[PDB]
Amino acid sequence: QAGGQKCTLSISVLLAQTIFLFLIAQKVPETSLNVPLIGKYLIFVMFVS
Amino acid sequence: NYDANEITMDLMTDTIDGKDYPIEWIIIDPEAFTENGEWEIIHKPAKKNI
Amino acid sequence: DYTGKIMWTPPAIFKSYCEIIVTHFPFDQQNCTMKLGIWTYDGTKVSISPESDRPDLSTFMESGEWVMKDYRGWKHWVYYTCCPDTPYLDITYHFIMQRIPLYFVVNVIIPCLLFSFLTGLVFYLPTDSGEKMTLSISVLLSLTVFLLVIVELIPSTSSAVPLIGKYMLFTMIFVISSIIITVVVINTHHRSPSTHTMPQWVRKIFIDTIPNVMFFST
Amino acid sequence: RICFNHQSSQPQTTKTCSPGESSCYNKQWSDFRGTIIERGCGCPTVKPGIKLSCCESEVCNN
Ligand SMILES: *[C@@H]1O[C@H](CO)[C@@H](O[C@@H]2O[C@H](CO)[C@@H](O[C@@H]3O[C@H](CO[C@H]4O[C@H](CO[C@H]5O[C@H](CO)[C@@H](O)[C@H](O)[C@@H]5O[C@H]5O[C@H](CO)[C@@H](O)[C@H](O)[C@@H]5O)[C@@H](O)[C@H](O[C@H]5O[C@H](CO)[C@@H](O)[C@H](O)[C@@H]5O)[C@@H]4O)[C@@H](O)[C@H](O[C@H]4O[C@H](CO)[C@@H](O)[C@H](O)[C@@H]4O[C@H]4O[C@H](CO)[C@@H](O)[C@H](O)[C@@H]4O)[C@@H]3O)[C@H](O)[C@H]2NC(C)=O)[C@H](O)[C@H]1NC(C)=O
Repeated sequence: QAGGQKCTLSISVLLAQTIFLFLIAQKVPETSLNVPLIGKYLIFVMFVS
Repeated sequence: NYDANEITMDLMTDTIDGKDYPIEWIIIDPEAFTENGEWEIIHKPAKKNI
Repeated sequence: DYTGKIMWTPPAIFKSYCEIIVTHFPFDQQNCTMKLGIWTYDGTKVSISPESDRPDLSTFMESGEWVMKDYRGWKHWVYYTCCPDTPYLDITYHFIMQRIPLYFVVNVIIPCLLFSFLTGLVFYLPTDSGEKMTLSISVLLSLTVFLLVIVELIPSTSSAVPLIGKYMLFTMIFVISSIIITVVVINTHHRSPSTHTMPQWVRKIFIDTIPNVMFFST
Repeated sequence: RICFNHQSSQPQTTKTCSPGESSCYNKQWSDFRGTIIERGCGCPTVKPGIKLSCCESEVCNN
């Protein structure tokens, strides 16, 4: 109902994951042969969110 | 390395039809020039200053 | 050798200038050249000739970001009007390189897809709950914070708009249009009869036509 | 159809244009060393700063 903030909480967790994308973006190698494990896990959690 | 009484700087000259003119600009080959991704040249003068 | 034949093979780091086309980035193909010649001599004093038609890539270390498609070298003769029979020579090697588009698919494209799907979800959320603007504007905030990753990763050149940038900007206007239309839906919902009377066209189209036309519904 | 193709001030030479080609061109530009003159079949496009002429007659690109 109005006041539970179910969307608030879920979309704010998505926003936090979007900040962790920039943080990881600054660290991962820039080759293109395989996808790193950290970036694979980020894609997973953002799809679950 | 030398003063103006010993070395004189000038601009180079060309010839069109027996006449001389000074080269008052930067030279750019129009065929071998790849333009910059952010900057286009508008003017490119040259000057001897005293 | 005892006949006077000389073979010299020195190493070098070549930094070459290359016209880079970014129209199709990150799925772009580049043609990059290395132009070589004798600097102070003309073709009547020192002549050059390529050793083979194609560059030597027998000991080439695989890249990780680029794939070598083709490579070839060409020799040129150039004459000037001032000197009728003096040629100027140069060998030009070219390399056609295709980019491997995975780093940029996983780091810039998939998030944009996700944000577009979310931008569409907002229209199934009822206005009775007070969270339509929260949802819409939070999607927009996430996209604005992703802009920081786009600006960190994409090339900041102004030769053309890349394809990845066209997609980023399509997503931006898609989100903003969703937000505007959400504000018009919310305004149409809290509309007080005391001040606004429903017109005949609205009561005809949105009560007696579409409801019936709508099939996939309950 | 028949066009000159020699470079700059080289001994005159000719070529035969491909079936259908009604044009003929003369491209001139200068660099640090001097003036280059290119001639051939067709009416091509050219980067800005280069002189270009096109002619639909016969051996008229000299
Ligand atoms: C990626 O980017 C790359 C870089 O941008 C790009 O590379 C380019 O690729 C193309 C091919 O796709 C290249 O084009 C080829 O270039 C060859 C070399 O051209 C130069 O040399 C010519 C020959 O010069 C000798 O012969 C003349 C007489 O014929 C004399 O006048 C000369 O003085 C010279 O004589 C000397 O040698 C003689 C024999 O060796 C000897 O007898 C003599 O005594 C003396 O020692 C020049 O003619 C030529 O100059 C022309 O072109 C320039 C512009 O480049 C003009 O400004 C000039 O005014 C002049 O017109 C060059 O200096 C060419 O040989 C080759 O031409 C042949 O194929 C084309 C195909 O279109 C024909 O039109 C042409 O008639 C030729 O026909 C050939 O047909 C078949 C083979 O196909 C064969 O049977 C026939 O006999 C003949 O050989 C061609 O144009 C281009 O050079 C590359 N540019 C570079 C490297 O910068 C690459 O494509 C890109 N990749 C992509 C996009 O995929």
